[PDB]
Amino acid sequence: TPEEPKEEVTIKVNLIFADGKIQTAEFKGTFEEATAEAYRYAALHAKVNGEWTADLEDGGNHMNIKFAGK
Amino acid sequence: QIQLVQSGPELKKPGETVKISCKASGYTFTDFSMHWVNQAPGKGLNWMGWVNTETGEPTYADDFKGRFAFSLETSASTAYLQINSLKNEDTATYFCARFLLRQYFDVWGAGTTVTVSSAKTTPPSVYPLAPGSAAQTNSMVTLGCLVKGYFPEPVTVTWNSGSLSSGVHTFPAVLQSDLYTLSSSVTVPSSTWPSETVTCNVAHPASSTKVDKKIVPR
Amino acid sequence: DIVMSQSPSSLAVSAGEKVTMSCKSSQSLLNSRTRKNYLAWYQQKPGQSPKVLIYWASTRESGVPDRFTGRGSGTDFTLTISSVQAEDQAVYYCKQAYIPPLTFGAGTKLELKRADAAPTVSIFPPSSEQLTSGGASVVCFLNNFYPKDINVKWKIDGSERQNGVLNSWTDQDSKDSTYSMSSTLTLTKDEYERHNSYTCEATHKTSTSPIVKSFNRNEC
Amino acid sequence: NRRPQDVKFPGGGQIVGGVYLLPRRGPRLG
Repeated sequence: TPEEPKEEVTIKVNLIFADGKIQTAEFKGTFEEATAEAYRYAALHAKVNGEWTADLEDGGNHMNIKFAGK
Repeated sequence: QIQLVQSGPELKKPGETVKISCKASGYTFTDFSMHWVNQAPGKGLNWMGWVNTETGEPTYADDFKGRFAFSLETSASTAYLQINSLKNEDTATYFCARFLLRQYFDVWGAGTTVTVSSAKTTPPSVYPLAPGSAAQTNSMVTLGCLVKGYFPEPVTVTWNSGSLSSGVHTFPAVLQSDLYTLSSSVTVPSSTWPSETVTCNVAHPASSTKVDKKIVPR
Repeated sequence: DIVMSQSPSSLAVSAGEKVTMSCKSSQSLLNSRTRKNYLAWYQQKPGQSPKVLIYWASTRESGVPDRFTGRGSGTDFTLTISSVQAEDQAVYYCKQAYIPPLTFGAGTKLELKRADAAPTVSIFPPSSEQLTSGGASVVCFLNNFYPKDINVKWKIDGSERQNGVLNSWTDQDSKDSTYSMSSTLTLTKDEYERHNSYTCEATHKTSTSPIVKSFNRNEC
Repeated sequence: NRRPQDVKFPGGGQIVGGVYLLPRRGPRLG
């Protein structure tokens, strides 16, 4: 155990598609690695749902993600 | 059918040893490597290791080296998972899965859930929750059943011996002062109650008890 | 040791929509020779054991909907359940078996979304049996509601009680995809009979006014 | 892991680990 302080957290996320649908998701882990883990997922999706954008909030904690579509 | 049948729930105190089993039925217990996976309460699964069912040779993972022992009784198409000097951390449930050369588990067993603790086994008092002397009718009545004050965590619950499965909500156990509590509710048509009878079959494999409380009106 | 990382953790999608899960590995899981990737997808419902879905990172196990699809290779794999249904609620795991020890991701929970339902509340007084032994517990059943978030309260003769109540919640229903919670108020018979009205209040997203089930001991 | 203490080369029957496999072209003990 690397020890020394630095916890984990929950990143609430809205997945809003161009098609008008909505999916939810949570990414748990270390702030940096999770917010990223998230971007990654979002990226991983834009693959078939269009480029993505976002409006972070709650200090990056809560996150919304629109997928431009195609 | 191809299937694996494990031993019952076990409750041992810290330091005590335990041996759970995995009976192999449906195939040739000597053609596939049998593995043992564990799941800490609320956690994910973890590969412990595996026994060669043709050589006996057991391979163990590091996280589970020392204190754990795989073996088998070839003559009985059975494999055994032993754990010595038990710790509270060791509490969880253990599975045993048949493994293929295609590298995956095509068949598991219900898993044996062992719970380490100092508390003593105690039967679960079971009480019938029937709608008191009130409420209209709305042609839909919700019955109850309250299991309580027992220990060794697992206490499976069903209604009318399983015949009643729809509309059933059996809630998770809940520990308070070394004693758990669990409720379960059925919701049958008014027309079927008190017309036909409804009883909750509740078992507790440790106190070796079992109660079939029939729910009667008030 | 090959380290498996699954994304996301939880994931809520409505029935009919196709969901997508990712599973990355510490290193390559491709056997250059057999030319096969050793990653399998397991689905495990509440209380059950795991259930193999896909192996060889792509090949779908026998007896499985073409709805579940496994793509990937090397370190980047993903599971895609097309047209999602309530019968799919579980935790999905990807296990690598390329090189021991075998490893699983942390699991990705797949919940389902639906129309906000109002909880149907029921109340039950202490049974003759229990009372028979100086014990009294009142139970309320907030059943089949949505979303899963809900708050409960207990009042003994208009007064609010906090001590003695134990709460439980159930996993999403394998049928309606709703939720059920159970609150039970325990106390002594020496207490229960000193007070008359017992009522539990459920406050849900489907309203500003709580659902209120009550009974009066001087009438049972 | 086979059985006589050593760590690599013969074997092939009841295997655990895809990297150890080779394409179907032999009998063995499993």
